[PDB]
Amino acid sequence: NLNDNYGISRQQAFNLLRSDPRVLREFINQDNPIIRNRIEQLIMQCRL
Amino acid sequence: MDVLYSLSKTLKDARDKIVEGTLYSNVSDLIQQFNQMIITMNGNEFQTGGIGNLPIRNWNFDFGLLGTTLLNLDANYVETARNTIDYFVDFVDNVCMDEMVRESQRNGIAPQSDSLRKLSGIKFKRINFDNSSEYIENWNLQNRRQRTGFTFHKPNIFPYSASFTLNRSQPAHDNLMGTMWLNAGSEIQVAGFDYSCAINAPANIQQFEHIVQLRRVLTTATITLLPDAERFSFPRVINSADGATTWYFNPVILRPNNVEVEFLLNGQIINTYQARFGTIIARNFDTIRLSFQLMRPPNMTPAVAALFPNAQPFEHHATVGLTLRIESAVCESVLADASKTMLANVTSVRQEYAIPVGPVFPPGMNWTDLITNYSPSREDNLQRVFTVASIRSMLVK
Amino acid sequence: MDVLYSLSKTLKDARDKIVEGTLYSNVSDLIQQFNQMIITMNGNEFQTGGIGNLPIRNWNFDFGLLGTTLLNLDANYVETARNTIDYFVDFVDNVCMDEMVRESQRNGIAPQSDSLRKLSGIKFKRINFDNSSEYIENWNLQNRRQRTGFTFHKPNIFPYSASFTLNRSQPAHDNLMGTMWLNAGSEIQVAGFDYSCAINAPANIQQFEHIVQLRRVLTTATITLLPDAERFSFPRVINSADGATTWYFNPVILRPNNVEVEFLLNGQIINTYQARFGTIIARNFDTIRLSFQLMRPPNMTPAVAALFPNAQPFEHHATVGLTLRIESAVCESVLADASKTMLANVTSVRQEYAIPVGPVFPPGMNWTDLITNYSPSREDNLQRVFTVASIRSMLVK
Amino acid sequence: MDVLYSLSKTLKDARDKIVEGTLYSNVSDLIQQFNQMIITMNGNEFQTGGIGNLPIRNWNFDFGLLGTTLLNLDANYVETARNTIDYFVDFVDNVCMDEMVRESQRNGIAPQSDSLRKLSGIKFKRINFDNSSEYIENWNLQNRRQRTGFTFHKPNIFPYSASFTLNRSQPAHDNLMGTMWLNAGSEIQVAGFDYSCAINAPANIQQFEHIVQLRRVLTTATITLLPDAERFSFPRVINSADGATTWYFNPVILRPNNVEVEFLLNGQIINTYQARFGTIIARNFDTIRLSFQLMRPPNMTPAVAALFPNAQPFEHHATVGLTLRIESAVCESVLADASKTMLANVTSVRQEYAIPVGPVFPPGMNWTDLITNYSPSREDNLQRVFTVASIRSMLVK
Amino acid sequence: MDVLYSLSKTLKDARDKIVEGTLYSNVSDLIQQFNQMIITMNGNEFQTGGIGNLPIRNWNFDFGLLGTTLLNLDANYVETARNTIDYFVDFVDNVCMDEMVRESQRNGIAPQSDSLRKLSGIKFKRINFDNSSEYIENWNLQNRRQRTGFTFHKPNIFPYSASFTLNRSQPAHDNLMGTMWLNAGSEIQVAGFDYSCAINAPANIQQFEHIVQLRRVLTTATITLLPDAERFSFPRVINSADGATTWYFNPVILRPNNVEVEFLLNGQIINTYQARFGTIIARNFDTIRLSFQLMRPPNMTPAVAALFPNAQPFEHHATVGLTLRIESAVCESVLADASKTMLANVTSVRQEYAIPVGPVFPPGMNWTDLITNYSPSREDNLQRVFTVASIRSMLVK
Repeated sequence: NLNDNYGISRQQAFNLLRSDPRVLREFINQDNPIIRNRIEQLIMQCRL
Repeated sequence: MDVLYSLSKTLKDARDKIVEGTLYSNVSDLIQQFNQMIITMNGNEFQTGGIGNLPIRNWNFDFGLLGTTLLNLDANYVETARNTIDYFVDFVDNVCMDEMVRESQRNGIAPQSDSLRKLSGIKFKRINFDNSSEYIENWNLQNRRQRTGFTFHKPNIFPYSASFTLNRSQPAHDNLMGTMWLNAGSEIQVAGFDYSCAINAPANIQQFEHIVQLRRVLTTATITLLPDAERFSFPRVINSADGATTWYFNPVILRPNNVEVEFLLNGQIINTYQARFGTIIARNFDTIRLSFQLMRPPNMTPAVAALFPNAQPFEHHATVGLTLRIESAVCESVLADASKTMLANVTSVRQEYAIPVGPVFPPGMNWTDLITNYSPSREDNLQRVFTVASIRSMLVK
Repeated sequence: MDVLYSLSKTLKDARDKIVEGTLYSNVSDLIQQFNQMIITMNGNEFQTGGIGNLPIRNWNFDFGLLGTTLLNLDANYVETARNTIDYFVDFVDNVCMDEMVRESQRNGIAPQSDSLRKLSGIKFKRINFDNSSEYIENWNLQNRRQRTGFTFHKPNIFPYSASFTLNRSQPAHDNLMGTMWLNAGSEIQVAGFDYSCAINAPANIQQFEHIVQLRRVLTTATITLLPDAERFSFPRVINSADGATTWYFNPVILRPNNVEVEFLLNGQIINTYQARFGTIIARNFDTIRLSFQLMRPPNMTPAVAALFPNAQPFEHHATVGLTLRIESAVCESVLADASKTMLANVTSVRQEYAIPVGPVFPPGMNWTDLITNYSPSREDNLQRVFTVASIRSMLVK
Repeated sequence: MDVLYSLSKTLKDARDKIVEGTLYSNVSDLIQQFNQMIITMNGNEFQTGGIGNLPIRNWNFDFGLLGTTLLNLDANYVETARNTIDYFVDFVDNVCMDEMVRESQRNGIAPQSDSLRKLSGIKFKRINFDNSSEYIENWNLQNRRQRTGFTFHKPNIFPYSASFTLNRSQPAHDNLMGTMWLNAGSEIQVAGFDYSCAINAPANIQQFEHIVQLRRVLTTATITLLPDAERFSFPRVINSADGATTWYFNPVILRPNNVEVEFLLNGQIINTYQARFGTIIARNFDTIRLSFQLMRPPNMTPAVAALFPNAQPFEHHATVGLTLRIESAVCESVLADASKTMLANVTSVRQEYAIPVGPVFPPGMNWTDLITNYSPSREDNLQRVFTVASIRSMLVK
Repeated sequence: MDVLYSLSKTLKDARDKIVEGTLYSNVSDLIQQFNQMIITMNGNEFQTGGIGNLPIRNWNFDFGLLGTTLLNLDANYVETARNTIDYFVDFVDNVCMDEMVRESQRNGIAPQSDSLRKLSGIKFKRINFDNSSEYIENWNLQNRRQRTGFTFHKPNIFPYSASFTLNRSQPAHDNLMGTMWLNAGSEIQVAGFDYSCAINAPANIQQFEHIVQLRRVLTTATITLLPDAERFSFPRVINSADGATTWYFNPVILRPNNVEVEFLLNGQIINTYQARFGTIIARNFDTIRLSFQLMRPPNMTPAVAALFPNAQPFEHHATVGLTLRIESAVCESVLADASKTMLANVTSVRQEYAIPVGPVFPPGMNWTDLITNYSPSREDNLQRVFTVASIRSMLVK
């Protein structure tokens, strides 16, 4: 979904694959809803 | 078949363009075409029918050509043109009515109604004028095998399936969990229901999933996805699996959370959409996996706590719905829609001429049992009859 | 009218084909037709309007022919072409409005808007180029009377009617039985209700019949029939027949058993479908008869036995519903649809120019009161205004 | 763009018309056009791509002309013609897929995908054959600015908004008054709900108003306005504004009385409808004002009197609803529909080739956020990509 | 395909006839045909491979013809002939190995392996020498649609199905009545077992029936029918229906009385055989019905009366068997046998070059799951791969 809508560069793709906090937080500050939804779902799964 | 569409198109264009007062300068080409058609035809004797109440007809063409020296068209010309066109028109109508009823498992693409095989012979090939129509164009493409396409508005690809699935059930049917779905025409209305509002489930969350599998791939589908499924949102009395007993269903709608719709193809995933509602797209898909959840509200008022208690009675069953309609799409395979009449023409002809059931199509050509097994043989025969139905409809609507 | 269609078509094809750089070999014939149109028009003065806000515009045509020594085109030719075509375009738009805003019960097919009576003269007959479109084809067919037809997608053949019929009534409205129905546009939704849940009936079975009659015949109709109607499935407060008091309707949907859909024609049965759902067909029908049943469940759980008792309170009323949408169709007469704009353009013109109400159309052309009494005069006028409105739309959308 | 549409149209017409056995007298013009196109193209080298996962291709046109010597086309000629046409078709598909992806805030109308800038040159302007399609006609018109318009069936102009509004609220949520609405695509389903049933109100009447403000003006809209909104007619558990708590909603439908629909424009009123249902028309409107009421039935049966008492519990909340669906319409600007696959093609291409997000279109081209902010630059770019998508889809489906 | 068969046949006849010392009087026609082939081929360039582990080999043909100037062939001629024939043979083998692996649902009869789509052109049709073989003859017949036929020796038409049916069951499995059958390849072995020896049955007789419905119709079948089915004639431990427990089975064989074997066709009876065993015939049948009985011997000796008591233990269960093999047959469609290596060659090619599993053939082409659904698509693909396998076997076995 991300690569489709928010077309992604090679470095960003490699770092998302490696699960890099730098690019993760760059997206979270870019206000990417496709990622904010995933994070809110992680919250709703880490509630209890 | 190309010469049949040529006949139909040049006859329509004759009936339209050739009218008193017009100018020969604009219809000389069509007139040379009509006269070449007359020359190709004259001398050939055809037969038509011999199945069902289709009367057996015999055609013998001996006509005279049309003048070409005039400047403005007069009545003494148009009248002869019409006396000549009506014959070919009823001939083509009878041919299409004879060709829409015949079936075969081997080489359905091959023409039945052997008069049409004769027309498909090599001496009639000189009649082809323009293969402009969508159907005949895709037909020529499939002959010269290439990437095809039919564009559809609200296509009828889902057969009528109104059924449920229970993942926790008892003989008493007082604490159930599961999912209902009605898939019909171009719409799917699905609804996950739990009687206990996820009071015992982990994390106060209950999951629901619905995997629909289409019998043919689609492309560029414009889809409208909305929450709060309608026809699973009122009190109901629903039968059991084995049809023995009945149980009650008093639903109460909540909001879908963590909704995700995945458009897959051959089990691999193509497109996905998470918490996006309204107008979405699917570029290539053969399968639709919906996955949603039911989350007990942590905060609750007196009135709703009166409906979601912590004990077994549970006289209000929490539900979460999803409606999904396919407004438009494109498909390599021929289907039915809410725009085109070809299926209606075929079924009307069969009903009118009392055609017994064949080996391929089910009785009455019920789209449900005709799309529940969309074998390539059925696809070929259906494309054939739809093409000749389009052809007929171009002349006699 | 044929000449008007010819004008609109050659003007469209002029605005389209005559562009910068294109080749004269492609437009020589259209240019001959345009020059002939010019030759035939030049020397005539026309008047348009004089009813409502329409100004009384006088048109004079003094134009020069199109050169023919050129091989390709330049902007210095397209400019003159446009400065000449815009005038004919607005003249055609004004004539089309002047013909949309006039009516007649005597010879409604005959041309009103006397400028058009002039254009129908025998000197203008040299302008007919091609009568290709559906509306003009059917116009010329009906003139030369033949089996015509208009193809529609979701036509508005049902007037808005929301009503009920009670076969067992009481002043307290406590134990009722009957059927409610909403018939609107291209859909019907009909629901048979019983407050007693078929306890006192014979064999625990109650019957329900809905007989719909169409004010115009149809053919090759494609229909979608589904159970469990959606707008007769939730709590309701309905009014009495005499409209004094109100009563309450708490439904519970069950399945239609022994469902039977009979599409008839002057009482002659044509199509009959028994327990078939989804997509279906009707080759020819004027009347529909939907006959279904409410069968008490013999095997009932406690939760539902507590809702269908054997006593008078009856706080949950058994219901059985059917939706029936007509997706496509073919009709010998003209109607309205969800795809085309003829009715919209007509009503928009009339509302914009404040035309008084005539002896034929109702006030504001409310389609319900227009399709209720579909007199042949109204049919002729509606065909005429739809044809000229389609013509106008071919130039100004 | 005109030359792109001309390429696509003459390639379509070459794949259709040019078939073995046809008559050169019918395709001489198209053959001259094709040969002239080949001449104009011979000697140029084009480059295509360079963005996202689109490959970088180089095209070099050096073909041979098509013989004008024959009278009846044979297979040795058709085969060469198709070998020549498939290269052009691949080139046009690749150009369209290069052009649908790029954006610009400065002169979005001015072409991108610089091969297309090159094709916009003055040595290529000799290729234009005819511009008849709706999108290309409106393109040329809006360039030569005039009163244009696109026709739409069931247009998607409302962004998905499912929301409520409470004019009397409490923390317990036991006596509420307010209105709910779902505005999505072509439908608006609104429902005014009062828990007190207008007992403490003056004259036993409570009003509700809904104002919808479109971003682009429409015209000649055909609308279906029905009562008893469906998706606001079953039990619900809805969350507060601030999400703190939830509340129960058990609705009971009543008719809306003294209803009024005002279609406005720049605050001025244009159309007004009183107590009319079924099909209606709106000739021009930028704003819709629905106004309906809830009137307590003065007379009441025992059941409904015991369901609408004069005390605060109020376990059955009175509602009054209205569904409004735009079926057809006409608009000076370009939108999405349920008939055309242009938006679908564009979005599918972007999703396939992983196009980075640009300055104009929103990420992923989500129609909700694309119609909630329809600024002129977005409008122009959307028109451009829709037009080239229509072009690409006239050839490859 | 015809050109491929012609290639293979002339290369076979070249490797055979063209040898040192032979006489030009015998091979003049073959030399003319080979020279015509070399001429038709010289100038073409083919590519073969690219699926799985098949290498992508490009073939370029530029050879010199074979003189016709001598009487007796010398080694200097045969050497050149062989150095050309080995290349042509390897090329044809690679073409066949690329054609045996490509599948399609739509037009499986049409050449895949596009090098062969090229060979199927009209400049290559000059190669056809004689289509004599059974497979190619039936191919030409199915193209010129007519009544075909393939002769088979021991045709594998039955899928492996070992299964029983208990018309009287108990939880302990101590008094059973039923029938077991194994249907495999060309043979059926059926056995009707009763644990009570028909003691409680009327007239001391028990009936047993077995109906096999074939997936394809056979004709002129020769059959060997015998009693005392062997593989169900010794002790056994057989599982239950649901597979939970097991039960013992101690068969004691008797003879079938009132034996009746009916070869039916569409429910009608065609051949009937009563009390006959050994060689029989069946001229046409799609279904076989074997109906036998078990008759208690009235006059029993001590040793046997001590086995079939009048009480519940029943430690010896009476059985009656029937074997039926289909030795030879004729079928309008294609199957597999114990005589022809086409299927083996196909599956070996696929296993060797690691061909993935496609939409049509099951994984590994297991004949059980391939005959259990004999779709027309599967029939066409199977005939195509079998024909080209026969072709490749005519050169390399």
